[PDB]
Amino acid sequence: CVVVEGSGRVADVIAQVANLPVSDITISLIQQKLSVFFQEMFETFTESRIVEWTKKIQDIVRRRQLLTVFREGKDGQQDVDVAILQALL
Amino acid sequence: GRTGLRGRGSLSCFGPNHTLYPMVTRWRRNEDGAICRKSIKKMLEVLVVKLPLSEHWALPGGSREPGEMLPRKLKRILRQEHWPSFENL
Ligand SMILES: Nc1ncnc2c1ncn2[C@@H]1O[C@H](COP(=O)(O)OP(=O)(O)OC[C@H]2O[C@@H](O)[C@H](O)[C@@H]2O)[C@@H](O)[C@H]1O
Repeated sequence: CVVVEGSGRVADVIAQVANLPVSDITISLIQQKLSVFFQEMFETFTESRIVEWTKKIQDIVRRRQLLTVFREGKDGQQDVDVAILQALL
Repeated sequence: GRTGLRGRGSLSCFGPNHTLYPMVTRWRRNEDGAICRKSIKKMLEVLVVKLPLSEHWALPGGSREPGEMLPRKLKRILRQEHWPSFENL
């Protein structure tokens, strides 16, 4: 799975927690980064939704092999192709 | 330390002139009634006064020349007359 940086809500909150160690995720940090990007519906979040999304983001960023960020390099803004090839390999 | 002016000035007496500054605080709710949120912390509301020749908002705090009605010395005309003593209780 390749995520694209500078795109939207869920993309940015996955892309920020890419290179982080797996134990360094705090459930406080999740809702902190969540409510700024979800600032339209940030107040619509409950604690059970926060712990579910924290568990899911944890179990995703565990498997570091199967994920890549596009990084939105934005100096050439080359293609999706350069990302998709490394995410294949 | 030193201030640069000898004397009493516009103060009542020498030394300290004792006064009480009360503050009222409450939370700031959204359209739903939940707490509005900052980046991390929350939003707070205080009740302030503006005098016609002060050109400034300030706390309703009075000189502690009377004992218990020093908030009333700030807020007899502001708060109430009889219910003011109840809120002072
Ligand atoms: N900590 C302070 N910070 C800023 N200004 C101050 C402070 N303390 C006093 N002042 C200013 O000093 C001036 C004289 O002080 P007082 O008159 O003793 O203060 P107070 O009794 O709280 O204000 C009386 C108010 O009634 C009006 O007639 C007059 O315009 C004044 O705003 C006031 O205009 C007040 O704005």
